[PDB]
Amino acid sequence: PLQKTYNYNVLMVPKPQGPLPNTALLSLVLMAGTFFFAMMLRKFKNSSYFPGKLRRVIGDFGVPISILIMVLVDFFIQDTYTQKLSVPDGF
Amino acid sequence: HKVYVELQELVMDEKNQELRWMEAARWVQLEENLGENGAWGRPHLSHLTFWSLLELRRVFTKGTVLLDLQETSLAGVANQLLDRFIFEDQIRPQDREELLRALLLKHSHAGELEALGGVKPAVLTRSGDPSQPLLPQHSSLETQLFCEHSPSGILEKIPPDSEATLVLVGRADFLEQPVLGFVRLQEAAELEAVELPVPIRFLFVLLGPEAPHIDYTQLGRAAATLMSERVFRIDAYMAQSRGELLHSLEGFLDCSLVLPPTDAPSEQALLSLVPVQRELLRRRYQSSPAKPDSSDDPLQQTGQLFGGLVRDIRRRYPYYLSDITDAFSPQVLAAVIFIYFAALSPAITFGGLLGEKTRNQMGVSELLISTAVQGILFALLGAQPLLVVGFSGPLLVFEEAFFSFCETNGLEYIVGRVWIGFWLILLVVLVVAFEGSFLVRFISRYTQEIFSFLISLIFIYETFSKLIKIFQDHPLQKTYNYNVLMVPKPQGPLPNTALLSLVLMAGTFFFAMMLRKFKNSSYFPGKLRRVIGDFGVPISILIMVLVDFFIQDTYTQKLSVPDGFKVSNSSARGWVIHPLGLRSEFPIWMMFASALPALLVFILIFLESQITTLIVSKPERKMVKGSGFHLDLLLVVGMGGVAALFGMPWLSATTVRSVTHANALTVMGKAQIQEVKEQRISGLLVAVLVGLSILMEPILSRIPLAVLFGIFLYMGVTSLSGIQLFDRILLLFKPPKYHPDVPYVKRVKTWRMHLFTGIQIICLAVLWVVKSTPASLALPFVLILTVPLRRVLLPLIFRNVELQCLDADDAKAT
Amino acid sequence: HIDYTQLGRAAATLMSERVFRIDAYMAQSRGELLHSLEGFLDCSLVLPPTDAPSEQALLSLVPVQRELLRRRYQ
Repeated sequence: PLQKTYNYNVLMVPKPQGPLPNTALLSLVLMAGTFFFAMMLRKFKNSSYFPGKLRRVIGDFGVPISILIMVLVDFFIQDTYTQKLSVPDGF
Repeated sequence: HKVYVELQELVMDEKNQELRWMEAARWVQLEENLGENGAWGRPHLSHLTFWSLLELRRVFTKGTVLLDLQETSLAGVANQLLDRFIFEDQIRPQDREELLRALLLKHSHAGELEALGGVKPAVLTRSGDPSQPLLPQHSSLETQLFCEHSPSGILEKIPPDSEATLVLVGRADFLEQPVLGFVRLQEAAELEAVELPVPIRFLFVLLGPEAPHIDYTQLGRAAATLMSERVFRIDAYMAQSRGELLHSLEGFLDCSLVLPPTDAPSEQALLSLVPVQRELLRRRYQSSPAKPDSSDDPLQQTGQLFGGLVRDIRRRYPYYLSDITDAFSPQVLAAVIFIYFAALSPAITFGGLLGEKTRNQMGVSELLISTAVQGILFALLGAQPLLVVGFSGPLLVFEEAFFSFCETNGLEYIVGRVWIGFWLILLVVLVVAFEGSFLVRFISRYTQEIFSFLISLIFIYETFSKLIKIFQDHPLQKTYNYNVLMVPKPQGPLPNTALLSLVLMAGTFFFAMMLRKFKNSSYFPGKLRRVIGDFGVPISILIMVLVDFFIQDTYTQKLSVPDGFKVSNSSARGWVIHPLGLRSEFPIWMMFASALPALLVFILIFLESQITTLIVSKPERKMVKGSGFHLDLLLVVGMGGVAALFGMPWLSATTVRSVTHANALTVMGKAQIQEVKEQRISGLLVAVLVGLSILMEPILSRIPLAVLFGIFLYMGVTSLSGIQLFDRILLLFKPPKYHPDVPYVKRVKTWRMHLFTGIQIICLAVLWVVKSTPASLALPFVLILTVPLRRVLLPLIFRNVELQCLDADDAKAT
Repeated sequence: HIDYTQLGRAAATLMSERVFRIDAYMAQSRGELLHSLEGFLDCSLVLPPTDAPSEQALLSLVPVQRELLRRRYQ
């Protein structure tokens, strides 16, 4: 939640215990940014702005480009915590 | 001179199955028709169709004509006209027993119909019972467009001395061919089918069975518009036989003008059909003894002293009552609510910056008072009441430079501004005396587009810079300190401020974009849809203010205004400044040399205001009432000087605020710019609100600062529409296959337009670099140096037709 | 009641239309042409001699013509 003060000797090894400062809003920011980029590339696919070959090539790769952009954006931010993907160790 | 024409058909009522006569339209110089509601549509010009006139000619070639018959009642008319149709063998004698009762039926108006319930078309049969038509029917064109108080205006338009005509149209299955009767009475007669007290002279009867390419309503419309013309009516008043009517009918058809259906209709190519209709009018009135009824520059050098001021006053001030009255729409209220915040926020920002920059010699309250007074006076006495006065950036830069100079040389500051204001007053009086504003003529579209594009770009850049500053003040860290006192200003970073601000900005922009597009959709009833779409910005602001109000523990920067109408620094300043000296007396040489900065301030203010008035009042934005240049310049500069007398700052016309105001007060058609509401109430109310803003602490203290960033971005994006350099820059990327159909695409090759755009972009870049250079005050000069570039250098590279097609002075005509 | 130049102009305005020339390409007898001419003339508007201001009179026609041109293409 959005509070006035948090505890900062929280161990987040198994899972984040207690609230955290910037997770809730950064997550929303990332979702809205990814959605906006996907929609904008989807609309650019149908536009008439670039040469047809490169235009269609760029428009067909909209979702992976937006995913890569947002992954890099999250990679540049260091101190804020955001939930990540995790898979089992072995078969 | 002016006559009344009535048309009634024989139809059936929804109440009970029957037949009776109901009127369908009326003609006094115009057509008025009614729908199913019983309400009469707004009068309009009558438009003919091919089959109506053609079949009218065909039936008129074989029509019985009875001239000056002496009757006053309807039954004797019926008897004599049916004897006439028997006489010339137009109908069989075994039909008369039907047709008599066809005629002797009731004739009711619209007021009876609501109790009746409404009517629908029906056909006479041989029996005497209504019946449905066999051939299919289509919805009428005039009722769909026009129908989907009045009688007082009908009796007002009609002169008291007039006579009327009536036409009775109907379908009857027991006939062979359509028949026509045309009777002119001996004397005027009152008839019980017409409730109006006017008498009747002429009478038509148009009957027939059903046939293809014949619509009896359209035929009646043709007959009525035939009767309404002045010359044919005069001929019928003097007609003595049938061939006279035939020749007059041929003269009527000869001076008719028919236009066919096309592929893509337009208005601009259609305006070239004015003179040929006039010549047909003249050739039509060539045959008539009667005669038909219907047969300046804002900037200009005049040979008189002060000519421009008087010209603009005489041109504008006659519209004052309309300017007062046109403010009663709610769109004006929405525009007021928008521009209030749009003008209040930069006022506060510049006030705080100037107070912290000049050691609080001038602050927020003085700027607020100046904005209020200089808005009120300009809205009350102005020639163009759509301008928005306020503080700018270059004025702040000049204040910075002058304060640095006065700190270095060792003189006072608020005292020298008084002499600067005096010199400004003298200079503007001298300039207005010699009408030296005609030089605005030389500023072409080039500089206007460059200036507007640069201004909007700087606006967006500064907005994003503000956001990045907010992000810089409260970074994203792993731990914060929480025994922090936030009473004077937030010390240290905060957890959720930086991201909540961004969320609010994006939310305001996104909601604004959701409502602006819904305004143009087709999703709700038109009235409520337009009402909701016109209030988009205040609705989004209210929603987000409530959303922020629900969140309790997170901190967000809010709006804050001074406590009362007090001076910024009460230690060294007063409400009035003594010109001779505040603390130490002022030197003489500075008194005489203060003219040098006054010239630069005058150049800045003049350039900005005149370019703003040029951009705002272009012919393309459907601006009806005239706009004045000399009066606005005189008012602005003189009032700026008088405000500089009191130590308060001078103001100038703003580009983005004025363009946003003008765009907000525009009613658009389903797109085409239908019209633009020009009035003086909006600016006056905005100024009064900015003045009283200091008394609205509890409401304003709850509006977060991050919401207005979304509105600023929305404003910056919307103000970017009309720029043509922006369109030509967008065309730099599209392949030449998708280029639009404007003249500058077809007339010139592509790689020449690209060269033009590149030159203009280089000019933009040079202006930007000079703006970043510490020699920023030399920005206006460089700008006017783009004017010679257009006059000399470009004709050395391009050709004349390319230059006329690209740099076009009018948008519609190129 | 015959002027050959205006009759030729009317023929040219016939030939410049889309749907009429499409029917002329699809024509195989005189009946189809007569039917297409009937359909073309069914969607015209005639202007009587009026003393109104000419620009306002000409600008009042626009939505009527738009509705007629929507009806013709059906």
